[PDB]
Amino acid sequence: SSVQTAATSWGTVPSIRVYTANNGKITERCWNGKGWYTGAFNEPGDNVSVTSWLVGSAIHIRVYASTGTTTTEWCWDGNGWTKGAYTATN
Amino acid sequence: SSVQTAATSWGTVPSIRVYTANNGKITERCWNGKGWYTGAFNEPGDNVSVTSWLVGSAIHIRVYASTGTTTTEWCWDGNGWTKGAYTATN
Amino acid sequence: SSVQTAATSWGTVPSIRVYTANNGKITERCWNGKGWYTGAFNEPGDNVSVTSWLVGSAIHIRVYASTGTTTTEWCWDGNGWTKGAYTATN
Ligand SMILES: OC[C@@]1(O)OC[C@@H](O)[C@@H](O)[C@@H]1O
Ligand SMILES: OC[C@@]1(O)OC[C@@H](O)[C@@H](O)[C@@H]1O
Ligand SMILES: OC[C@@]1(O)OC[C@@H](O)[C@@H](O)[C@@H]1O
Ligand SMILES: OC[C@@]1(O)OC[C@@H](O)[C@@H](O)[C@@H]1O
Ligand SMILES: OC[C@@]1(O)OC[C@@H](O)[C@@H](O)[C@@H]1O
Ligand SMILES: OC[C@@]1(O)OC[C@@H](O)[C@@H](O)[C@@H]1O
Repeated sequence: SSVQTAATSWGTVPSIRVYTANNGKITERCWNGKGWYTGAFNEPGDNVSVTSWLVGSAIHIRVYASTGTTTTEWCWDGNGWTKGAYTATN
Repeated sequence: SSVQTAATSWGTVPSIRVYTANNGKITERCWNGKGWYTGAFNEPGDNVSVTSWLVGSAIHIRVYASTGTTTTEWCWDGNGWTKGAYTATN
Repeated sequence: SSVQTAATSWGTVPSIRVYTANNGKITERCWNGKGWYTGAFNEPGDNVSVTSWLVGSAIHIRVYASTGTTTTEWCWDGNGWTKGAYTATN
């Protein structure tokens, strides 16, 4: 009966990304040090998790969006979201 | 029908914080290397997520507490919890 | 009505671990840079969260598995999963 969130952060400013699953859709709010704003992530899902890592100064984000028993991985690597290779079996 | 948790950690000892949403309330358990104990975080919420980052040796924690469609951000920056600026729109 | 996931990552390749709670059981999918595969974690739980940290190059993972109001901590420290000391009270 409530939305479900997932959060990641990087750097020292820092950058924060908060993903919210709400009525089957996942959206993204962003902080880069001076105000929250809406990010470019908008994908179907009833459940979300997230992890991220740096390579040097370059951020890489992985968002795991689940509907039913199907989890779709979404990838940010500095220049657009792409579908990742994650599968739950095989 | 089960509680919902979120976890973060920092350092090498390490420090761990585990947040549990239970019957609309979020509480905090803490590990600083030698035993679990109850933390000072106690706020309403049906869902919780968390992220944290270091600036030097200084930890900063952000806990996202959601009830219905409203997410409240709680901030630890070394000396007490404060409400953060996060909003889901505007 | 959907599975619930939790994700962690470490290093630069990176390593990713994704935990899925599905019908009361938590399983693990792994990425070490070249293909997803099934990990050795398989434990009861309706809800999962995870955190991890490095000591030097050595990864340490903590998975928090909850059923009802009982959260069990599972520990990876390079050579097998063990039950952790976490308790929600006392
Ligand atoms: O500056 C915001 C942004 O570009 O940051 C990286 C990702 O979080 C994107 O979805 C997002 O739109
Ligand atoms: O470059 C994207 C990718 O290779 O990154 C590592 C993992 O997240 C993979 O599933 C994903 O396809
Ligand atoms: O030592 C425990 C503590 O001070 O650590 C930082 C935050 O997790 C606080 O809520 C918590 O009470
Ligand atoms: O100092 C607190 C604060 O500015 O930290 C960064 C973000 O978490 C903000 O929403 C929050 O208000
Ligand atoms: O290489 C996979 C593996 O050994 O990595 C560390 C842990 O995630 C284990 O459960 C997992 O089987
Ligand atoms: O070595 C395992 C252990 O001591 O690691 C730190 C915490 O996760 C504890 O609950 C856990 O028992």
